[PDB]
Amino acid sequence: AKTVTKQRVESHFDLELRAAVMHDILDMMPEGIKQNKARTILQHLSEAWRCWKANIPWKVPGLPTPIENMILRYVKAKADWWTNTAHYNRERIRRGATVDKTVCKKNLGRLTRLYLKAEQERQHNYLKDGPYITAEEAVAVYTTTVHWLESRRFSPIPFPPLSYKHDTKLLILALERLKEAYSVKSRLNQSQREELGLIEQAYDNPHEALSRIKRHLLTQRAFKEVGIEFMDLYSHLVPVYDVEPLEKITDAYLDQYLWYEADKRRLFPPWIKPADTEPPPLLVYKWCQGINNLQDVWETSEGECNVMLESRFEKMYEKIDLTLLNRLLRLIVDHNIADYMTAKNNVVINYKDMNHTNSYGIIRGLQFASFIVQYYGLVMDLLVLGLHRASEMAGPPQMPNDFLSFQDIATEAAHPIRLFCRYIDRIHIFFRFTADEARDLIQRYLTEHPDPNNENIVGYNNKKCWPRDARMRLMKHDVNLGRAVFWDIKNRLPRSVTTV
Amino acid sequence: VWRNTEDEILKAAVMKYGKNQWSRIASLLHRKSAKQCKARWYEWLDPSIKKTEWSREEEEKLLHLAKLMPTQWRTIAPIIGRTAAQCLEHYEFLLDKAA
Amino acid sequence: WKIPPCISNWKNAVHINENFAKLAEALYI
Amino acid sequence: GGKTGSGGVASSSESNRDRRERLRQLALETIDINKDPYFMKNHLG
Amino acid sequence: EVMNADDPDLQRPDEEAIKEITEKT
Amino acid sequence: TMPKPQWHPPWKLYRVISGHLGWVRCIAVEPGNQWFVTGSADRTIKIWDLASGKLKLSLTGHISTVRGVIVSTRSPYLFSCGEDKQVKCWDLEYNKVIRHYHGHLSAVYGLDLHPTIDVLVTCSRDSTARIWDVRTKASVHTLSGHTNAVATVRCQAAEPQIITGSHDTTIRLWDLVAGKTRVTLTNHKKSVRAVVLHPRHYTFASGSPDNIKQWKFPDGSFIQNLSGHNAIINTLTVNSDGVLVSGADNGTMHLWDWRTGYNFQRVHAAVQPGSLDSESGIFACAFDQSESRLLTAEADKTIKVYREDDTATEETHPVS
Amino acid sequence: KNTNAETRETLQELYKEFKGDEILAATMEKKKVDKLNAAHYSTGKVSASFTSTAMVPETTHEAAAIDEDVLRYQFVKKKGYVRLHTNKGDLNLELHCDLTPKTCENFIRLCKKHYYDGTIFHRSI
Amino acid sequence: WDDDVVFKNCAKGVDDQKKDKRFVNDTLRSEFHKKFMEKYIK
Amino acid sequence: EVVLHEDKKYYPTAEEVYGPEVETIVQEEDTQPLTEPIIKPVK
Ligand SMILES: [Mg+2]
Repeated sequence: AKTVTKQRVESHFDLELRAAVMHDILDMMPEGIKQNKARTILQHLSEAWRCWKANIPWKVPGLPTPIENMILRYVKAKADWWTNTAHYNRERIRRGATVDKTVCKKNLGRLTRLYLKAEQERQHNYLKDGPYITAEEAVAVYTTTVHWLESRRFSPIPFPPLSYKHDTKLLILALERLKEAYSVKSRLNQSQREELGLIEQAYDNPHEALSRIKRHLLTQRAFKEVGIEFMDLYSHLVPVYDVEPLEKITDAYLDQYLWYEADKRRLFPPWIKPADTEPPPLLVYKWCQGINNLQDVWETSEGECNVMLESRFEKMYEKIDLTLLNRLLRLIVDHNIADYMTAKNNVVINYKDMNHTNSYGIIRGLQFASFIVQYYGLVMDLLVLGLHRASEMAGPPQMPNDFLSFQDIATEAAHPIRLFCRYIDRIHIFFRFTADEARDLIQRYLTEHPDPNNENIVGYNNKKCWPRDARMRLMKHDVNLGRAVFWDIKNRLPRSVTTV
Repeated sequence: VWRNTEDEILKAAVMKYGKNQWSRIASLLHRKSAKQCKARWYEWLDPSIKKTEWSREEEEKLLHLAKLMPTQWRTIAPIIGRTAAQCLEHYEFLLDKAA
Repeated sequence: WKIPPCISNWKNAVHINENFAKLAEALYI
Repeated sequence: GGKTGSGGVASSSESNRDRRERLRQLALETIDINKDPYFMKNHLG
Repeated sequence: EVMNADDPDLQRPDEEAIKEITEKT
Repeated sequence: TMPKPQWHPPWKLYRVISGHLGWVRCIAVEPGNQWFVTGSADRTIKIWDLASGKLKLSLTGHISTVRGVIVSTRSPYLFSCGEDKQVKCWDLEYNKVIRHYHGHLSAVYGLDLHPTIDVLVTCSRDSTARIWDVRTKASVHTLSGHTNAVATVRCQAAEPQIITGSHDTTIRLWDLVAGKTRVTLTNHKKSVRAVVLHPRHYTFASGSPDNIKQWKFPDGSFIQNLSGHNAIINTLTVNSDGVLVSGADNGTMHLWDWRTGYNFQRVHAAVQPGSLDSESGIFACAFDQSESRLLTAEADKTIKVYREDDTATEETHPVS
Repeated sequence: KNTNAETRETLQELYKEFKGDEILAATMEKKKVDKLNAAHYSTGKVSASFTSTAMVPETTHEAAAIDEDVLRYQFVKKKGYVRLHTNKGDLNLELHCDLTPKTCENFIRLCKKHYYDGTIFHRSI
Repeated sequence: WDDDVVFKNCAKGVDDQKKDKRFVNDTLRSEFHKKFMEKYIK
Repeated sequence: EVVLHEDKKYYPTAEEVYGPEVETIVQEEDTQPLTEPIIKPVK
């Protein structure tokens, strides 16, 4: 009579599941009279579980409905057990209770499967319930972008010529990037050694590479499957993508080229900020003294108020639409590159036996994902800011401004949004309101979210790390201006594009 | 590339092992990985794939789709029933015969 | 009450909405 | 993890010889599975 | 029988007897 | 054939409670009738208020499915038994386990309390049943004699004091002191998973996929067959007034007349929203202490509370 | 939204010239089963939609549709009787169309087509 | 100001959508799972 | 008329699968912190 301890928990669960299955159907729903082939009904139970785990529609052509009711009941039981265990161990791993090395690995595996089940469903739902960007939203976004670019007198990056001067510089930069990964050269393996060979030979003969690259950019529109796996940060999981090395070379080259040309023609205005000019702590410094240098930013004599709001975009990389994205990219690149990028995002994604096609979101492990994300992000900064304010911040195309500068004090003070910074998908805005602007805002907000019992104070979050002398004080007007500013910024974004 | 000889050895391997054990099938071939064995089976060798000529129903489909979802061939393809490489080459084909 | 034999997938030992059309055409226009 | 008392791992020559033997048994199998009258192995293998 | 044949025939044993069995056991 | 049955009103669903995260396999009402307790396959034990169905409390001790719960009338104790082979004794003044009974070799399937003495009986899948003295953690007796998993055990004060029904289709009436079989009843054709004792009629019934049967004590002689519920029957439950509830595993429940064997109602309920009709099932029943309402514990994670219809009459719902 | 000229005019031309579509309409019937043709197993919709997320959830089992000609055959249990008028006279024909329903059906149906009139027995040993 | 903005109020009758109170007996389509997944994956 | 994925309700609602008469309670996390005994002792 040995106990069931911690190492026998899963084996015991199955010992008992299959004892119960045997009892239940194979001798209370019999008339398998000679032998009820119980050893084969249990094989169907095992295959039903593997098909659940892999997300494959299980279907046994001629198999009685009582037996299928049994099998389905017991596989739903096992599914519930498996998933609840995943939930529980993830909470222990996140807060720090386990130090077991087998549990971290079983949990990463379980959450990888659960995520790919959910993502398969998201893609099928997209194709069935249609595109979520309506038609008027898509046309307004498209037309607004066109207006922006046309007023900045941007000229589109052309497809990279063969007799191009810098092609070799951009190719050597691409390959040095790809080589940094294998800087160490461990055991690595067959695929990593394939990649090292391809980089080494494109070093040996650069013009044959360049020729192959530009071929791909011209002709290729159906690619191989990428693999996926997760990096465990113990508090959240990060997805990691695995692209085949020939395509990796083409993408690295195109990545470098796009960024070179985009910055040479100034596609990105100065608020889009992982900028090459300053590290992030010098960014923080520049923000702080940008605030301090606004005009009369500290004076509250006549009832002004300054709000600083900061948020995210909550699912940008995941709701990017590849048809609207094709067309917004063609506004910017040559149509061959536009089609390469968009057809590169639509591939098969594979984990051990689960494969699905990506038709909705964007793959972030493609080498030109930085450019796509920052471009889409710029479209959304135009939605949030408006063409007029965004153009006052960006300054005239002949004499731009820099990170937080205006050409004059009048055009600085002509609006409540005084500073704006967008790091890849985090948004920091600094507002400065007069008494009447703050009053109109709070009316237009209370009108449409009536609060009689003064509940506006409850949900707020101030920082629990400063002293009590130093966090926010929750005075009714302050918490209402906070939520009014936020409720206003969150209406400028179509809910099907992104949210806040 | 792939040769008739590799292809027939693949067909035989798959028909013995089944379509999830690509690693032993890849052990059976020289100069071939499981990634590549799998890709070949699901691109060309699978007897579900059809290599016929396009019914003009299939081609009016191809054209309508390839306009509604431009550049999205792995998504277009199953909606008409051939692989993405076939759809794509035959689509360029109609385009240039029409140009 | 007869059970198929178990031949395995592991063991040896498309819908499209019709607003995709509306969206694509609106973008062409 | 490993286990003691083992020999090593086979070198390329032994691995390739075993591959060829496996490929031979494969083809004898499928030749039977197709009940092929028309195939023979001569005295040079 | 399939009936309510004899209700005192069915009636339960009584407190004295069940308490003697209770203490003996 | 016999006298005509007494008129029995119908019963109607009036409450549904959903908070469990795995099949609810057992249910039991407190003797003072203010709360009830369910044990489930998510390994918790939940204490709910019987008036408003509110979740009073939830106890997480077990390692696998909780398969039997019972609450003690002569103490503030609660006995639970599960598939981790372990029987626990929870103390309801601290809400903590205070004792653990060791000895079974496979899953415990269900348990009973002796109404006068301080003993506990548990049946299991190693085809045996055991008598535990409440305070001494070691089985005073291991009743053996069954050849397959013992599915049910009931225990009474009169003689015989222990009736076990198992999966070799047999029923066995045991003497507690000698710990030996006095009778084997073998009329059943398939496994016996439910037996019940009439509260004041020296009779007891035993349910099986063929038919419920009725037998007479203390010898176990056949009385009358009760046929019609063609389903794996998981529960039998009897009312002070001769209502007998037979709840099966394909989800259907049948109410009968204890005396004349007349099936007077059939309930066929509806599964919870997110569930497949393949997961409708009834795992336990229980009348409350007033015997006013009837609680069901289902394989779709719900508790369903039924009540009796006041707006019926014999002319409205006549007796066949 | 009448955000600007190109949006307003685009949307006008779209809503006017646009009528519903055909191919994806087709892509985005199930023969209802009666008490006679309800088989003992099911379609597989519930099992498949349960173990896969990339289908729409159906939670109620449907009986399949057993068959046709086979469903006929387990009713065709009595004999066939045919007189062949050949050059030699009448040929009297009893057929256990119960235990050979495929072949008996075939012969009978080409005989009813009169596909057999004029056919000559090519051979005799 | 507020002229040059494209989308007026996108949230008029957004009044709390009672799934946060439903109970769906399906492990992968429940609110707990959707919140778990959205919190822990990236 | 379009339902962003996160909304997407399958599974008809409890009220409509059961009826207006039956009352449906959904009890997740409880009242009564564990320290508070069900049975209360004598003193
Ligand atoms: Mg070892």
